[PDB]
Amino acid sequence: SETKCTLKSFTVEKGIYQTSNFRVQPTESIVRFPNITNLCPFGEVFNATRFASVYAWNRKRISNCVADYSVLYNSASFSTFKCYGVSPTKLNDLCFTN
Amino acid sequence: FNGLTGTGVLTESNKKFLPFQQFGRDIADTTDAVRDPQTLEILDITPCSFGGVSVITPGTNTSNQVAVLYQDVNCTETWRVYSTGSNVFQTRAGCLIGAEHVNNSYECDIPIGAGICASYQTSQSIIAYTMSLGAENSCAYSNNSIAIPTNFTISVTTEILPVSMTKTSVDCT
Amino acid sequence: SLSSTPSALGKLQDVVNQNAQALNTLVKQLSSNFGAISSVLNDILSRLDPPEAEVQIDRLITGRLQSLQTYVTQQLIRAAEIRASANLAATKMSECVLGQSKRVDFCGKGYHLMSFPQSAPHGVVFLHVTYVPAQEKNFTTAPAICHDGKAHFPREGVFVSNGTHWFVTQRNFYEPQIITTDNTFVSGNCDVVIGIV
Amino acid sequence: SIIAYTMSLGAENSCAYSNNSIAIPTNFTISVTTEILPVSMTKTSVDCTMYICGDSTECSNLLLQYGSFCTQLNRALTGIAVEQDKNTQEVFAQVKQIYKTPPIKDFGGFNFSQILPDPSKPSKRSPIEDLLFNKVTLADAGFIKQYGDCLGDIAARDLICAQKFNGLTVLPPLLTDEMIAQYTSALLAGTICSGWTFGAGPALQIPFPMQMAYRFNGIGVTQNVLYENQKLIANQFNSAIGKIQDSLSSTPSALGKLQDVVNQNAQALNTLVKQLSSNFGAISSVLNDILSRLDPPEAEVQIDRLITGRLQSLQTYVTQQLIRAAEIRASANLAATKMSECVL
Ligand SMILES: *[C@@H]1O[C@H](CO)[C@@H](O[C@@H]2O[C@H](CO)[C@@H](O)[C@H](O)[C@H]2NC(C)=O)[C@H](O)[C@H]1NC(C)=O
Ligand SMILES: *[C@@H]1O[C@H](CO)[C@@H](O[C@@H]2O[C@H](CO)[C@@H](O)[C@H](O)[C@H]2NC(C)=O)[C@H](O)[C@H]1NC(C)=O
Ligand SMILES: *[C@@H]1O[C@H](CO)[C@@H](O[C@@H]2O[C@H](CO)[C@@H](O)[C@H](O)[C@H]2NC(C)=O)[C@H](O)[C@H]1NC(C)=O
Ligand SMILES: *[C@@H]1O[C@H](CO)[C@@H](O[C@@H]2O[C@H](CO)[C@@H](O)[C@H](O)[C@H]2NC(C)=O)[C@H](O)[C@H]1NC(C)=O
Ligand SMILES: *[C@@H]1O[C@H](CO)[C@@H](O[C@@H]2O[C@H](CO)[C@@H](O)[C@H](O)[C@H]2NC(C)=O)[C@H](O)[C@H]1NC(C)=O
Ligand SMILES: *[C@@H]1O[C@H](CO)[C@@H](O)[C@H](O)[C@H]1NC(C)=O
Ligand SMILES: *[C@@H]1O[C@H](CO)[C@@H](O)[C@H](O)[C@H]1NC(C)=O
Ligand SMILES: *[C@@H]1O[C@H](CO)[C@@H](O)[C@H](O)[C@H]1NC(C)=O
Ligand SMILES: *[C@@H]1O[C@H](CO)[C@@H](O)[C@H](O)[C@H]1NC(C)=O
Repeated sequence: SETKCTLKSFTVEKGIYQTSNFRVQPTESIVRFPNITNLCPFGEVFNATRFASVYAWNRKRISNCVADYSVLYNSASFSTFKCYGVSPTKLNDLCFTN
Repeated sequence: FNGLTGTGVLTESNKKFLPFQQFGRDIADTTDAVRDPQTLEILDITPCSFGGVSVITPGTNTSNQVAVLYQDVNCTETWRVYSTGSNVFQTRAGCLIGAEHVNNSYECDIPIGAGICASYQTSQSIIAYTMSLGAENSCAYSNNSIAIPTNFTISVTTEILPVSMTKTSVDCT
Repeated sequence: SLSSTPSALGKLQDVVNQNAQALNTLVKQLSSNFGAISSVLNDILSRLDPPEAEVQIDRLITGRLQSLQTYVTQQLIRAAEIRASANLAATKMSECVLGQSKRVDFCGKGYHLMSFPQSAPHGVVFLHVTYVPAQEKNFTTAPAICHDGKAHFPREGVFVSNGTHWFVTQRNFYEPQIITTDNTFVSGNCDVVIGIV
Repeated sequence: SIIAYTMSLGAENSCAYSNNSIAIPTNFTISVTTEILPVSMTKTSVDCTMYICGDSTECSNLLLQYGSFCTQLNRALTGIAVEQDKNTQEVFAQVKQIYKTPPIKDFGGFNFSQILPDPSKPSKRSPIEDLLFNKVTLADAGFIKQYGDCLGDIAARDLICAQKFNGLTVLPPLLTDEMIAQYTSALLAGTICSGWTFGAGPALQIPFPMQMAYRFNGIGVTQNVLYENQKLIANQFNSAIGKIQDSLSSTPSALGKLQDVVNQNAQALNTLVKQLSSNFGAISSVLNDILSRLDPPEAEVQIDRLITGRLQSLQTYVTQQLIRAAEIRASANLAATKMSECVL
C-alpha cells in the first residue's frame, strides 16, 4: 500500500520500489534541569519602592532561581510585555545562562 | 536537556569538555554530545535509525505478495524489521524477508544487488537467487588442431536508436 | 518477432513517457502552495490587499519559476542524450548502410554483410544482415610444409589435414584445395619453423 | 626556487624529402601499452525528507507543500543508479559463454601467468588486477554498516555514519567484483583459445602462434616474420608484460582517473553534509532551536527559510550528479566500443 501511495497508482509494475525508511519512535520523555529550588526575586523587581532615574539606570544579575511569569497575573496590569528573542508561550520551556 | 530538545539515543561519552564548555556539536552544526545539567556527565546523542528499506514487488496483475529488503539489517550476525514471517535471506546488500532462498542459479529478472536477484515463480512465491552470468563452456587448446566452418547461416538482427524527441515550447508568462 | 513482442521498441516508448511525465509534473507542480496561503492566484487577489497580495504572489512566482527552471534543465540534459544517440545513428547510417564496416559488433553481431534502415516513431530501426559460421569440424594443422628442404607458407588460408591428406582452406569456409606452387610462397628453410610437416 | 619558463612543445626533428629514397624497417618490437576508462560510479540514493527535516512533524507538514520536488529528485537519482548497472553490463556483458581457463599458462612461449587469474588467492584476480585494486582507495568498506558502531561516538567521525544519518545512502553494485573478474577471465580464455571467432559466434580453437600469424597478416607483414622470429617475439612480449607490472606497481598515480571519479563523488556528499549546517538567513541552522524558542507562525517562517535552503542544496547536488553521470555514460560507451573492437 505504501508503494501504491508513493506512485499515485493502484497498479504497480514488476520491480523494486524504494519507500521511505524504517524509523524507531521514542518511547519516553526524558527531561533534565539543574536542581534549582529558589524562586526568582520578582517582588524586588516589580514591587520595588523606588526606581532609578533613567539617566542613571541600574542593572543586576539574576541567577540560581526558577522563572515563573504567571505570578504577575494577579499582581499588576502591564501595558507592555514584548519579547523578541523568544515567543512568550515558550518562555517556560527554556533555561537561560546570563 | 536544559532547553535543547531532540530525538535520539543517549550513551556515555568518551569526550571531556573544558570546564566552561557545555555542548558538543558535529560537523553539520548539530548536537553530538551534551554535558547533563543535573549530573556533570558527558553524554553522546545519536539518531535512532538509518532506515534503508526497499520493497521487491511483482506486478499487481499477477500476485499481491511482496518481499522487503532491509539494506542495513544483518539478519545473521528487533533488527529494525517491520515484520518477519521467516523466509529471511541475508545478502551483501542487506537482509530481505519474504522471498525464498534458492541456491539454483538462474537468469535475472528483478535485480536486487551484489550478485543477488529475484523473480516470481510457481504454489507461487517470490524466489531470491544468485544470478547466473551465463552458460559455462570450454574450448580445447591444441597446438596441432584447428576448427573450420563447413556450413554457414545468414542472420538478421535489429538495432533501435532514438533520433528525435517531442519539441516543446513553454510560455513562461 | 516485432509483431509478437510488445516491448520490441521499449526505448522509444521510454523517451515518449519521460517527456509526458515531465509535462504532467509541471502541471501538478502548478498546484503546490509553495508556502503561500493558497495555490490559486485569484484567491490571493480577491481576499488580500495590494501589499499582502504582492507578498503571496511573489512567493508563488518564486515557486513557479523554480519549477520551470528545473524542467528546462532536465529537458536540456535529455536533449543532450538524444544528440548523442542521433550522432550514433547517423554514424551507423553512413558506416553500416552505405558501406561495409570491419568493426566487430558495430553493425550487429557476426561479420557484417549489409543493412537496411527503416523509419520508426521518433527514431530509426536498422536491420543488419550478417554472415555467421555454422557447422564446423575438427582438423589437424601445421604452420608449414617441407617439400624439398625449403619452407613453404600459404599465400592465403590455412593448412588443414584430414586423417590422410593435406589441403589448403579458407579460414571461414571448408573447400580443400591441393597444395600447389600457385597458392604457396617460399621463404627460408625447414630448420627454423616449429612443427613442419 | 620556483622557475617560470616558456613551454617546450616537443623535441625538434626533421625528415629528409628525397624523391629517390625510402626508409624500410629491418627489425621490430612488440610494445605493450595501457588504456584506462571509467565504467561506473558509486550509486547514491538520497532520502530528501530525512535530509530536509530532522524528524520534525511541523517541518514535514511544510515539506508536503513542495513534496513533488522531493519525489522528483528521488526519481532522478534512481534513474542514475539504474544507468550505472546498465553501463557496467554493456562494458562487461558481450559474451554469454563462460570459458574455462586452460591449465596451461604458457602457449608457444607466450607467458600469461600475470594476466590469467590466480586460482590460489581468495580474489580470483591476476597479480596485475590485484595491483589495480590496491591503488584505488575506497572510503566505504563495503555496503553494510548496520546500526551498531555508529551508535556510539566515532573518534574519527567516520563520514559514512554522518552521511547515512542525513539520508544519504550508498547502494551496492548489481555485479560483484568476483562476477566481473570471472567475466573478464572468461573473455581472456576466449581470445587465447579461439582468437576472435568467439566474438562473432562459436569459439573455434586455433593454436596461438597461428592467431598471431593472422594478426601479423592483418598488420601487413607475412607470416614468415612471426614464424622465423617466434622465440624473440615471445620473449619481447613476456618482457613487456613484466614492464607493465612494474610500471603499475611503481607509479601511485597510474589509475588517477578512477581516483578522481571517487573523489568527486566523495566531495559532493561531504558538500551536502557541510551545506546542511548553513543558516540560509535563518536565526539558527538547527531546526530544534527554532522549534524550541519560537511559536508556530514564527517557527514556520524560519523553517520555510531552512526548507528552501536545503531543497536548493539538494537540487544543485542532483544536477551536478546527473551531469557527471552523463560523462560516465559517454566513457562507458567508449569502453564498450573498445571492448568489442579491440579485444574481440
Ligand atoms: C573437437 O575436439 C574437442 C576436443 O579436443 C571436442 O571437445 C570435446 O567434446 C566432447 C563432446 O563431444 C566433450 O565431452 C569434451 O569435454 C570436449 N573436450 C574439450 C573441449 O577439451 C570438440 O567437441 C570437437 N569438435 C568437433 C566439431 O568435432
Ligand atoms: C582425405 O581426403 C582425400 C581426398 O578426397 C581422400 O582421398 C581420396 O579418397 C577417395 C575415396 O573416397 C579416392 O577415390 C581418392 O583417390 C583419394 N585421393 C587421394 C589423393 O588419395 C582421403 O580418403 C581422405 N582421408 C580421410 C581419412 O578421410
Ligand atoms: C637517411 O638519410 C638521411 C639523409 O637523407 C639521414 O638524415 C641525416 O642524418 C644525419 C645524421 O646521421 C644528420 O646530421 C642530417 O642532418 C640528416 N639529414 C636530413 C634529415 O636531411 C638519416 O639519418 C639516414 N637514415 C638512416 C637510417 O640511414
Ligand atoms: C611465466 O611468468 C611467471 C611470472 O609471472 C614466472 O614465474 C616466476 O618464475 C621466477 C623464476 O624464473 C620466480 O622467481 C618468480 O617468483 C615466479 N613468479 C611467479 C608469480 O610465480 C614463470 O616461470 C614464467 N614461465 C615461463 C615458462 O617463462
Ligand atoms: C632486433 O631487435 C631485438 C631486440 O628488440 C634484438 O634481439 C636482442 O639482441 C641483443 C643483442 O643486441 C641480445 O642480447 C638480446 O638477447 C636479443 N633479444 C632477444 C629477445 O632475442 C635483435 O638482435 C635485433 N636484430 C634482428 C632481429 O635482426
Ligand atoms: C544539584 O545540582 C548540583 C550541581 O550539579 C549537584 O552537585 C547536586 O548533587 C544536585 N542535587 C540534587 C539534589 O539533585
Ligand atoms: C506585590 O505585592 C502584592 C501585594 O500588595 C502581592 O500580591 C504581589 O504578589 C507582589 N508582587 C510580587 C512580584 O511579589
Ligand atoms: C553480519 O555480521 C557478521 C559478523 O560481523 C558478518 O560476518 C556478516 O558478513 C554480516 N552480514 C551478513 C549479511 O551476513
Ligand atoms: C604440441 O604440444 C605438445 C604438448 O601437448 C608437444 O608435445 C608437441 O611437441 C607440440 N608440438 C608442436 C609442433 O609445437
